[PDB]
Amino acid sequence: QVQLQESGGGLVQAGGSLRLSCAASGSIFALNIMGWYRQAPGKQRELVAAIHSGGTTNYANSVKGRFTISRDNAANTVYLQMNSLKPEDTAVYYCNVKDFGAIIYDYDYWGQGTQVTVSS
Amino acid sequence: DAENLYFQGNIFEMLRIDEGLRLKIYKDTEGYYTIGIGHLLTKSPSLNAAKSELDKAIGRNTNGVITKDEAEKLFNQDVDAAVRGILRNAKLKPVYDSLDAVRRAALINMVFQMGETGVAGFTNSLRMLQQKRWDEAAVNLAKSRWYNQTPNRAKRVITTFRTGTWDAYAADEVWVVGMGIVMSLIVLAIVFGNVLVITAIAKFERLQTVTNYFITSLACADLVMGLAVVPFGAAHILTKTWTFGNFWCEFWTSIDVLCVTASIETLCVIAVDRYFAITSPFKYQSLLTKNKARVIILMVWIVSGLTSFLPIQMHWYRATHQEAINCYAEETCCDFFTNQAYAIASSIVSFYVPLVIMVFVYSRVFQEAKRQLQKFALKEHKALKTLGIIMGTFTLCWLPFFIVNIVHVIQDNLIRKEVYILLNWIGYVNSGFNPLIYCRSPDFRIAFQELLCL
Ligand SMILES: CNC[C@H](O)c1ccc(O)c(O)c1
Ligand code: NA
Ligand code: NA
Repeated sequence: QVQLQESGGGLVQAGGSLRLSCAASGSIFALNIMGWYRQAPGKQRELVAAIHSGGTTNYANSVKGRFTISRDNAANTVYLQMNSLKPEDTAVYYCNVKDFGAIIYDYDYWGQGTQVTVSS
Repeated sequence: DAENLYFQGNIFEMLRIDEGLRLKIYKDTEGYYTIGIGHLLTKSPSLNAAKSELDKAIGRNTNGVITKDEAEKLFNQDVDAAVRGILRNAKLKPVYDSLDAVRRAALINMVFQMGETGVAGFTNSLRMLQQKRWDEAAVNLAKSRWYNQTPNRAKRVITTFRTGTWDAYAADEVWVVGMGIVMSLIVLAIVFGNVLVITAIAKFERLQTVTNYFITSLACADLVMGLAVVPFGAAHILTKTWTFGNFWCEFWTSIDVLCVTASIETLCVIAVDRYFAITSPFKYQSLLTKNKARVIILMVWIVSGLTSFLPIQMHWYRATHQEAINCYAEETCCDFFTNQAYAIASSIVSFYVPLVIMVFVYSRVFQEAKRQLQKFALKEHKALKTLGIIMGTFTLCWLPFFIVNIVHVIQDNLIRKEVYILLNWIGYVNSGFNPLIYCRSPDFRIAFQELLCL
């Protein structure tokens, strides 16, 4: 019963930068994976960039070198730095939390989703 | 008498309940060397003398160990000798005649236990039994040395004298079927649960993960557990014997060891898997592929097979003591006799190593969870309770057995076989417990709901 506040999305010129942000309001297990996914027009839901609670990160092969994910120190807030945007990056970005409180499996928490439009 | 219903009122079953069948020479509560069904060998402290009297009584070189047939023969011989002893005595016979069949069986029980003369010593008690004063005789018999040395059996026999019925011994029969239905429920639960899990992972595509592959392996082990080991074991226990042969006995034993080993080791693999999946998820997803996991499973089943079928079918696990040789020779015997080497090795491979690795791994999880990039929440408590169940169930189920399994070999058993089998089965129910622990994911839930259309 936790919440995810997404903010930052909007219209952006081709090559412009954008900063996404997700704030997790509630109690989440200490071991987790907080990241970003996306849905392109006519494409399936793809992983953008996830960061583990242990600092380590993970990016897609189409955003690696352009996107940089980081997180807050105590408030459990993840910031996604999106530099040099492209018309194929125009998608619907969802914030995501993989909780490991069940140890055997993982509980997923999703955000409302934010729209990002890159002007071709 | 048209009596072919279970439990007919007689001296034989009564004495079987009171004494108990044991093939190897043992010491009673007094200290005398007894064998078979309450058969006194000698009052001599020397075991060699007991072996001499035993060999003289039987008619061969027994080495302190007799067979079932010889035990029953000695039993009937001793019962008949007790009856003849009663009829020959001047104090027992007038009482014996003035007794109904049940109380007669009680008297024959006493004479069977402490001899003719000793029972003839009970002047007052017999004087009261002859005058049909059962309660006074009960109270009076509750003041003897016989009641002070063996209080339980004395209580049962005295109760039998008092009531005149078999109420003191009829409470067992109900226990037999009472545990039978429990065994049935165990088999049903295990088979149903594991078939459900395997079907769920096999049919659905959203449940096609490495962890779920390990779950598939575990569920297979527990499935073969519930389909082969448990039922045949139940049949072996309830029918008091084994009616399939030595080959199928050692084969069933092989399936036992194989399934248990595979199950526990797979649990270990699951523990490690989840450790790497939680601590280092990216490296876990990059390195561990489905093929690598399959190779791991193959390795687990190979190690399990090397500690089960290979030593057993090659008679390496076999013991050397006389009773073991007799049981291996007997077609109706399928008791579990092993040597120190096989017991220790199998206990280490099947249980102790996976136990250690799992403890270390989960401790590493609980430890590393406290050193992340982070308010005394409730999620950590719930997770702690979760792992508490995960490890607690496994421990509570399999630890008592493998400890006893290692103690029952280090020294000649002061540990009852009843306890051995009981703890073994306490280990057996873990196979049914596993699906209720390792399949609580939302996908597993939805799959389980859709499979039976609830
Ligand atoms: C007949 N019961 C055998 C028991 O379940 C058992 C299983 C695995 C072992 O390694 C073992 O030593 C004993
Ligand atoms: Na009959
Ligand atoms: Na046998």
